[PDB]
Amino acid sequence: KIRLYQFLLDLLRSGDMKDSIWWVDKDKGTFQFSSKHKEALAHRWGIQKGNRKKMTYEKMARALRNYGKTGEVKKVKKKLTYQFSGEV
DNA sequence: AAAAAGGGGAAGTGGG
DNA sequence: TCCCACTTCCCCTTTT
Repeated sequence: KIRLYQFLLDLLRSGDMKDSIWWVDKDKGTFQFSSKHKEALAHRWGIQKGNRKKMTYEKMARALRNYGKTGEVKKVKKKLTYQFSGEV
C-alpha cells in the first residue's frame, strides 16, 4: 500500500489540494500545511488507507514525526512546515 | 490567558 | 508467527 510521504509528495507535484498544502521552498523540499484546511487532506489520507477510524491532522503528524527517525521527512521550525529529504 | 501546534510511549491494526 | 508502516489513545510541553 502507499506510504504517507509519497501520498504527500504526489499531491505537491500534481497540484490538487493547494488550499491544504503547498511548497514553502520547492528546490529545498520544504512544504507547509494550511491551518484551516489541513483536516480535509488528513481525512483523504485515511479514506485512501481504508482505516476503520477517521484520520485527523493530529494522527497524521504523529505518523509524520516517525519519519524524523528514519530521515524521510523532517520538521522545520516554522508553523506547519516540514521538509522532504534528498528524494525531493 | 487561551488555543493551536508539537510531542511521544505504548498498545493495536492490516498487509505481506 | 513475525515485521513493517502506520494508527489510535491519551496526555503532556511549547509556540503563537
